[PDB]
Amino acid sequence: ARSTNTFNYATYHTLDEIYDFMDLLVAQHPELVSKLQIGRSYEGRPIYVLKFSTGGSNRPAIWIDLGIHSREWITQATGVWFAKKFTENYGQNPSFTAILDSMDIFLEIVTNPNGFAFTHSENRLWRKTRSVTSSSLCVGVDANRNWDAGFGKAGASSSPCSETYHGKYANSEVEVKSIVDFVKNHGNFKAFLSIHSYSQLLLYPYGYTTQSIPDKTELNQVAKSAVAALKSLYGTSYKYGSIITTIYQASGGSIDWSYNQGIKYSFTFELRDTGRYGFLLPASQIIPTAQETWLGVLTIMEHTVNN
Ligand SMILES: CC(C)[C@H](NC(=O)[C@H](Cc1ccccc1)NC(=O)OCc1ccccc1)P(=O)(O)O[C@@H](Cc1ccccc1)C(=O)O
Ligand SMILES: [Zn+2]
Repeated sequence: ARSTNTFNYATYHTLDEIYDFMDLLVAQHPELVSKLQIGRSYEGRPIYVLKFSTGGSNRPAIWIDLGIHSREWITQATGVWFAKKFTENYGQNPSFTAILDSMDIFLEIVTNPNGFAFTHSENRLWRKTRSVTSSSLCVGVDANRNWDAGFGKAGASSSPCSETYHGKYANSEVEVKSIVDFVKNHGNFKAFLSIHSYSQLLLYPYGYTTQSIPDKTELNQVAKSAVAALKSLYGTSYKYGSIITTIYQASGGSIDWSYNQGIKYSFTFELRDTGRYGFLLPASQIIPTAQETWLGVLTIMEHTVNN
């Protein structure tokens, strides 16, 4: 913590700790990474995105966000390891070097900071944002039911008290609108990855309809390859397939929106485990989870570079 080299990647961190880490990675790798503020949360916290870039102007780009659901702590812990990994492998890893020599990567480690801080202070199992519905005593909106793709349809709830409550209208949550404005404005995103836990699944569109996506054949083959690369390290098994078919029906999910904006490689990872620890995954599993997930993410980015 006097350098990202001495930061402890094998434990779970607080919001102050992860925000300070982003400042330190940018100070140590000024030619590769920068910190962008893309918005403010409902209670006033900055929403930051790390940009990894070799140069250029508006290059094709890859989006990755983690922590949209705050109790899924392995996802923010995996994102901190990804960020260091990126600065360790550029130059060393030949395909990763080749991706970053043609494209940029945007990494949002804490997509829901109010929920995150709330999981450290009052409820470890908090999922939603902290929007206050003054109609109810129930707080927050499920930010992964707030996107404008099948919004309001089966797979989300109209009660503010539901864990799956969609909000009063699409993009009502500022932490969803912040991504939406930034991605649309950028205009050159090629892949959109949103990481969750748990279940060990690789998911692609759609969640709000049983109809197949036009590109189902291609995405199924990328998912198949990505899941094989991941299992190569420690034998971890993943299942993959469309959201509605593989976990359950869900409307207003971010991957369905991005795919409908024309971003073809739209995938959600559900990380470890399959329920034995669930959201409370032991810290001794952070680095093995991050390492095998990298192999899965790298496979998809390779495919995106190549076509
Ligand atoms: C446990 C894991 C499946 C996470 N889900 C959750 O945390 C859910 C939320 C919920 C509550 C009530 C009713 C329905 C759903 N709650 C929950 O308790 O999960 C139980 C469960 C696990 C496995 C299978 C089936 C059910 P996750 O948030 O990662 O799942 C994604 C799936 C998804 C990804 C991408 C797009 C849409 C949906 C999501 O629900 O937003
Ligand atoms: Zn989730």
